[PDB]
Amino acid sequence: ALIQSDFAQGIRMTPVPDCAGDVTACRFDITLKNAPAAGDIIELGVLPGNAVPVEAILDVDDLDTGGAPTITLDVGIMSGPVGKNDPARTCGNELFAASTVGQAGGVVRATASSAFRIQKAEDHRSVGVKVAAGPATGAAGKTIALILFYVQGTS
Amino acid sequence: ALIQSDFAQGIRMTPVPDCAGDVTACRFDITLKNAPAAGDIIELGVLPGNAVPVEAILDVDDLDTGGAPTITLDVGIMSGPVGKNDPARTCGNELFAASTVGQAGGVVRATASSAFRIQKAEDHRSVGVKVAAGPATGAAGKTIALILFYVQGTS
Amino acid sequence: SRKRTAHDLRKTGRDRLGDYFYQLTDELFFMYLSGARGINKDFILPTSFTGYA
Amino acid sequence: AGDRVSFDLSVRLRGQPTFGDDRVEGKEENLKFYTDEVIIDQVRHSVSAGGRM
Amino acid sequence: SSTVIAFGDPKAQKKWSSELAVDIRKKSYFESRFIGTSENAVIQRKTEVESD
Repeated sequence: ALIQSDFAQGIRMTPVPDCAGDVTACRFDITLKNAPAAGDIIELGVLPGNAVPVEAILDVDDLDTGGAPTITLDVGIMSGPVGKNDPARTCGNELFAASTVGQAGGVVRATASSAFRIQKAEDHRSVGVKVAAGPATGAAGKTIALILFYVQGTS
Repeated sequence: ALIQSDFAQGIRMTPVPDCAGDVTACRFDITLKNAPAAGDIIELGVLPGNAVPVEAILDVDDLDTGGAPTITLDVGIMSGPVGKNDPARTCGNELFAASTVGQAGGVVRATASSAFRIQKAEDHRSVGVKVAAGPATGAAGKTIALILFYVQGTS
Repeated sequence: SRKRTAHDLRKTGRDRLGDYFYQLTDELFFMYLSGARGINKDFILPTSFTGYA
Repeated sequence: AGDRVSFDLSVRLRGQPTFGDDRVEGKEENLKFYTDEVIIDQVRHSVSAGGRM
Repeated sequence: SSTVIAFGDPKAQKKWSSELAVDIRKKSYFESRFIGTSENAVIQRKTEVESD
């Protein structure tokens, strides 16, 4: 059950550096209104091509209100092309590995050793959030943001 | 005792911004053929002239093998010209003050107040990690990486 | 078949046939002089071919 | 040539325009195309006028 | 972003060369210097059975 963002549908384009080595960042955000659930592949934003993420930042709100929340969010690089509403598409746990910031909110920075070792590809890939653990009753109309720093033309 | 990465010999060049205030980052990395040992000065990256560091993630693999690991890495602006291949080089700890990363493959950001305040010189300088304290018994071929968000044309 | 290919199959067919007959004359001379067809695998004439006419 | 035709359909550029004198050297809208395949094979028939009688 | 056509996309136009590389004929050994009329020729051509 994909919750396809604005950036994936193409209704909001992602920047590309005009030079190699320039760090380009954009706010991949959603205002999801149906509330998260188990196994919702949330496709926030897209690596714009021959780009390797170099710093990843989440800016989730309090996405699970209650005692001892069990929510988890592991962003990753999705398999298929950009903007193809296929439920069969899968999302790995490369960039993040089960962040717990959805429990209370706040901001988390990349900590996995695979965050900066993403290999480039010639066609756009999409970065997607999967809520791998079904949280307690979660507030609807809550925002999720993944601010990526990606650099193009790496070696 | 010098480990010249591809980014220092000139095999792989480093990006330099074409503007002022435009941040730039490149993943300076090594494939350590040998195992780290005390006194090694791993010349990994070069900081181009008229540029100052602004933020620096140091990302290394698991450099220990046994329990109670004690490997410590410090990162500084090495004095000599780029790619000199001379043991007389000094190195330093301007960027990282004997970071505890390396005991477990992880990600550390510049937590020191001296990494962000570095003067600029019109000639290229090499950024190189040094293994200050010898590693605990056991090591293997692992990749030390250090992305370096530097900006040119400050004041 | 000729539509599916850019080449002109008639011209290349004629050229390959001329090639083949040149090679066949050479083959046939060596087979008659040597007295046996042998085992050569690049020869046009099949095994057990013992003369024509 | 022949045996195939592959034509493309271009999706319309939907994207929030940039108002009020910002910079647009980065946010460059990318063209996307969808394709299909047309394969051709001949169809022939033969009418026959009768004999001279 | 930036437009990319990518390698595997079936829009990658492919051009077919019109030149036919050919297996070169092996030089026949029994050329005109052998097949000759009259006695002094390893392969004697019989002038009969061309006319008549």
